[PDB]
Amino acid sequence: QVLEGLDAVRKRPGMYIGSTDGAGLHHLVWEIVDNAVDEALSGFGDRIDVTINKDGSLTVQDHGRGMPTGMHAMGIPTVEVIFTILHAVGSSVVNALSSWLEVEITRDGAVYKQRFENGGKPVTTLKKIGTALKSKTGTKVTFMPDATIFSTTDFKYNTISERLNESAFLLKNVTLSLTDKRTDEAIEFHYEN
Ligand SMILES: O=C(O)CCc1cccc(-c2cnc3[nH]ccc3c2)c1
Repeated sequence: QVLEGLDAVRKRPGMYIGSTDGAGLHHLVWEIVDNAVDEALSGFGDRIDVTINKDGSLTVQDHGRGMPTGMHAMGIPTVEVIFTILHAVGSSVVNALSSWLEVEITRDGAVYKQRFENGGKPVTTLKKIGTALKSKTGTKVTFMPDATIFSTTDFKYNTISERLNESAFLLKNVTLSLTDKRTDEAIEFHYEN
């Protein structure tokens, strides 16, 4: 396995997300949502909340275990390695094709955050920003797709709604929600079994 930096994704985005049109834009959403879904499939977290923010960014929040908060080699946070090294893998690809991205992790009574800008360059380390109840766990990822890469940066409520509905049906017993702050639209899906 040859590891690569995020420049490899930015120079050949179609290789990783298929295209740079609306289909490619939404593949970014699928990658972030699918990580939360995978956690829930393993029994960690029973709701996944997606928000299309007023500024055009998108947030996915889950209540899974929380991504690793520890260190890799050289005092580099494990989360930074996940978001900045291409193991060519979804997280790093989204970061590469975003003008900014924030990851917030809650676990063990602490809330941590790291911010990346301009195609995934870290502008902070993983820093403790606050506290929470010891029971509270989860990951929140917010990203702004890079307008210099995509021909459209407009997330489509109906497209995302449909995908989240399908994911809720396949998962069972997990609530998926979508809120659009541009229009105030909102919906929730949950299938009991
Ligand atoms: O605490 C441990 O030992 C396991 C940690 C642990 C191990 C593997 C995966 C996760 C994890 C969790 N939430 C996530 N949300 C999106 C991706 C993602 C990954 C957390």
